[PDB]
Amino acid sequence: MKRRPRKWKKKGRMRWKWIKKRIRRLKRQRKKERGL
Amino acid sequence: ALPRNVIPMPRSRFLRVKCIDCGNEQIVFSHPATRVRCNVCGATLVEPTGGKGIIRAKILEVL
Amino acid sequence: ENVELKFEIPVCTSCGREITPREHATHFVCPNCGEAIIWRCETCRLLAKPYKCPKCGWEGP
Amino acid sequence: TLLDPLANALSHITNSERVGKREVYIKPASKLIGEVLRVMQKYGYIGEFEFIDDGRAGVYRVQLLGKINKAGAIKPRFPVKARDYERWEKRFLPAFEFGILIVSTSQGVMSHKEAREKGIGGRLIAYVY
Amino acid sequence: EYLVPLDQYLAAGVHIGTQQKTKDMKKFIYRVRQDGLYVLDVRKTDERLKVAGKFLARFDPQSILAVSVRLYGQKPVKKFGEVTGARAIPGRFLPGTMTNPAVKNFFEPDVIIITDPRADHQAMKEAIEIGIPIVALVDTENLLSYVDLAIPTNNKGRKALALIYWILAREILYNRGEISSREEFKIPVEEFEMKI
Amino acid sequence: GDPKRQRKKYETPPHPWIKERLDRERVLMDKYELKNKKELWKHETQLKNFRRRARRLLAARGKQAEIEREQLLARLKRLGLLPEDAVLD
Amino acid sequence: SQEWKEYAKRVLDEWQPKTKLGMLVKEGQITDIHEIFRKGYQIKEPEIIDVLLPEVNARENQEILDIALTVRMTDSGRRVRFRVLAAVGNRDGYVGLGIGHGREVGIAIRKAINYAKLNIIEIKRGCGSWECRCRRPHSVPFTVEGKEGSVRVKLIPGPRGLGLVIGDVGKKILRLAGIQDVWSQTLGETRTTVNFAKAVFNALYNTNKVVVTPEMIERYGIVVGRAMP
Amino acid sequence: ARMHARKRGKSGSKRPPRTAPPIWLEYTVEDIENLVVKLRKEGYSTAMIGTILRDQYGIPTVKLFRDPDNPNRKLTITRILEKHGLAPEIPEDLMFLIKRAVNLRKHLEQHPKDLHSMRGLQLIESKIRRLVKYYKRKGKLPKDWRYDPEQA
RNA sequence: GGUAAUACCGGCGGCCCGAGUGGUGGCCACUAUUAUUGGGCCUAAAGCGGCCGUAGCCGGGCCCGUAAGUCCCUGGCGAAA
RNA sequence: UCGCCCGGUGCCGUAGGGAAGCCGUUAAGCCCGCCGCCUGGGGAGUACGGCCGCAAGGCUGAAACUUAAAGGAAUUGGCG
Ligand SMILES: [Mg+2]
Ligand SMILES: [Mg+2]
Ligand SMILES: [Mg+2]
Ligand SMILES: [Mg+2]
Ligand SMILES: [Zn+2]
Ligand SMILES: [Zn+2]
Ligand SMILES: [Zn+2]
Ligand SMILES: [Zn+2]
Repeated sequence: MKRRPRKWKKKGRMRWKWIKKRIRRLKRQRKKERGL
Repeated sequence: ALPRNVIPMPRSRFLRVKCIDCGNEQIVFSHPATRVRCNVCGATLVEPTGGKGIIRAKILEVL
Repeated sequence: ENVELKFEIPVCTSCGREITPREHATHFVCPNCGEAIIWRCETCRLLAKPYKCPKCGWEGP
Repeated sequence: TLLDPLANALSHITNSERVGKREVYIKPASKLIGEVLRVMQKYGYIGEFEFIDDGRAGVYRVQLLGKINKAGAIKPRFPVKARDYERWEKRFLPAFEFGILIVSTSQGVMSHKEAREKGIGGRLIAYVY
Repeated sequence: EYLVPLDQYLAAGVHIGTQQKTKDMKKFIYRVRQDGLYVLDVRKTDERLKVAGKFLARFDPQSILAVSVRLYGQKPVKKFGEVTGARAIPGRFLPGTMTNPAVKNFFEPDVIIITDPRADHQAMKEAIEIGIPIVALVDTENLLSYVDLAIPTNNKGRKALALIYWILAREILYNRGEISSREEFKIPVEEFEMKI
Repeated sequence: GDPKRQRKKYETPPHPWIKERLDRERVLMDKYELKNKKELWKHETQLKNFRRRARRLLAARGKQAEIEREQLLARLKRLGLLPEDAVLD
Repeated sequence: SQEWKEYAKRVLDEWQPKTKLGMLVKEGQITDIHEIFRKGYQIKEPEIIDVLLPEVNARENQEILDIALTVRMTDSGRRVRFRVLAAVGNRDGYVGLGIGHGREVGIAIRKAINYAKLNIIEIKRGCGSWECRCRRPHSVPFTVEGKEGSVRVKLIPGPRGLGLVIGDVGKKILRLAGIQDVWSQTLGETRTTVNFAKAVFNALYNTNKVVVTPEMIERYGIVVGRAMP
Repeated sequence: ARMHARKRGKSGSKRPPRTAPPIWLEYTVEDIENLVVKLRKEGYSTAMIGTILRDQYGIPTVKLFRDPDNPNRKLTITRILEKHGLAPEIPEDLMFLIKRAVNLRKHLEQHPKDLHSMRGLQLIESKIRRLVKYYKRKGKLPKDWRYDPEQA
């Protein structure tokens, strides 16, 4: 997914393993719900 | 003086071994890669082992 | 200011490189002779380089 | 692999003399290397040198005097016109005649100070000061 | 030649070294025992003791240092200090003796004698900072870094540290006119060594 | 491209509020009673151009560089700023 | 040039010397500034310099480069400290730079000025530029460079009349040493004045590590220390 | 370093600098040419002819004598063989490499999951092609020749 | 800047340029923040997960030729402003 | 068991380099080569397009706008 290790640093954010999983769900909804 | 790193020189010699059951005189190598046998009779003179051979005759010189 | 060779600068007796104002050099009279003064720069003292007196032949540390 | 036997020599010389050595061995010995030693000698930077043959391209023994600050190779080997020397002398050397700049002119190898007397140019190969 | 007979250098153990080498000491080593323990030269210990004696007899006698932090080389430091006019500091060399003028023990020498450059490295550093020659007793394991005159000698045993300082203290007398001949030094060697 | 523009014959200071320079120029203006500052920088430039000319004829060598060298002395002493014995340096 | 020659006589009498160099200077064996340097001595009394270079304390051979105040934390507040950076030198060949600390601005300046004298060095001057080829001690005789911290400094010779075109603090240091013309090239962060100052100091010291033949001297004008006061 | 691995390694043979044959030799040039030709007809590789001359007959390398028919060149084993017509029909470097990549190619036909051996095959073929490019360039190999593995 | 403002708004002093002096937009230097001269890539931005190879750039020592690159001298040119 | 030469694998360490932590002939040193990537923090590895995969997914990859810091190596304390 071409990610950058600056974001696994957790200081003022949430975890990135869990932002990935949430971007993937939207990239799905834009695909099925008439992504054609 | 004159380090080995410039003009390298070997560590192995040419011998002038002399046979046992043949009397013949020859020249051989000290670190052979084969089985040096006599040039008339056929008995071995040196044997190949790793680094330096283990000769089996009488030496006359180191040449 | 009366420049008749007002001074000269000392040089190391092994390499010939003159000595900077504040380094850990040394000088002393030649052992075994007593007639020559011997200089050693900091870098020839640190890696122990041999010297030899310019008058007799006595050598090294 | 090996690409330049002259650069290796000049870096070896300036690395050795910086720690106090009094002899070096320039192993792969061209005659360009010998020709540049010849002009490093006439200006008083090295002592005496000899060519020793070893069956494979020969070696060079040279004695140092602790009289050089820096030596190196001008690599891309630019060309120079006979009236454009100062532009390069202001780039490599530290004052208006401090040291030599070695030039591969069409009449041999020489320092730029003797090229300006004949008025010729050529390729720059190295510099010593 | 041979300030003492060879059977007396060897009897002390001046020549016994250690199981560690160094490229600096490579000219003072002599061979290797099959045990793996190096042996020093003795002709060189002699020919260096003479030079060290006639070099030290050129300073004003109240401006010498003998130092030792080991325990076996402390009584030979005081006797050497008393026979010549030199000064001696046995025990711990507390720092700032040559650098701090705010201390009661301030003293600036002209040379300094070091028994072991490894155990006595504080005084070695303080001597580098001041620019005075250094005369040291080197063993097979030490480096010659900053040493200006070396003396190859087993500098650890108890009977060898007394034979070195004895010879050095005698030869200093013979070179400044305090003595006529070498056999006019009537002080037995046992007075130098530390008692068991 | 574009045609010729007429240019200014003086130069302003790089920073306008350096104290050790306002202090140095406040003296030359009361001693000679010049009207404004732009009247003072013009003379500084008249001098800096001479100086920058002598720096180029000093490294240079050739046939006409010689001719340009001794036209600088000739005028520079026709103007009373040098004596009759002065060399380029 | 006398007002600083009765100062020497006054100090040379009520000063009881405690090291060897002080003894030598008091007994008239050492009598010039130029012969305490290239020998490996140690300089621990500031009065070796008030007697051999008296005009070093002339209030126009002194300079205060910066004043800072710094802090350390504790369960009862903030413990504050000063830091002065000072340099001294006669404008002929000799310069020194020191720092010194305290709790007040006055004590800190005193220590700065004091330590500046003990960290003194002598340099070389000349003229090595391509444009001006005079032979006069007004600039640096050749290109030299020095470094400190994260600052890299290079100094290049320049022609006679051009100012000292270097940063804001380099002028003080270079002008106390006797230079008057230079060019410059810098890298690193030049806004930490301690490291920038110590880089310029290191360059002026490195002036005397370059090997030179006796023919270069009567081509660049190289003088060491005073050059005809 | 090595071509494919990167270990250094330094083992090799270190020769003395010398121009003329040694004094204790007694084999003249023709007595050595006959020796060189006698052994090839026992089926000996041009590398293993020199080993035997050096070990048993006591001849240090044959590159000490000049070429009898030519003062420029020096004598080499391959230049003796081509004098009699016995020299190989393909450079034997290439032949050894090609022959070693033919019984590895029938091992890899019964063990097709031996994935660590089939990398050595790719590396051998890389070497074969590196050599064919050079030989074609120097005219030792006719230009209508290609390494086709399905033959031999 | 929170009822004790050298920082806002007026008075009176002072400073910089001066027939000018300020405001908004654009390009260059500042910037070694585009790096041929002349930057970076362990922890700050940044070494492909690893290896094989086609084009291209870089290539060991000596001897004899050629004169394309390169260097010096000389004729015809590169309008005026 | 001891000594030496060559190649691998570890540690303490001179000169030197670095902002330091620390690297130091198994370089992060001084040189000669070739290729890949970097240009304040977010928006964003997103939208739109293309090529692969049976799908899950891989590879390529901007701008409107918004912000004055975001990052690194080490100090004195307070705290668990
Ligand atoms: Mg950068
Ligand atoms: Mg990173
Ligand atoms: Mg070539
Ligand atoms: Mg025109
Ligand atoms: Zn037999
Ligand atoms: Zn020296
Ligand atoms: Zn002597
Ligand atoms: Zn000048």
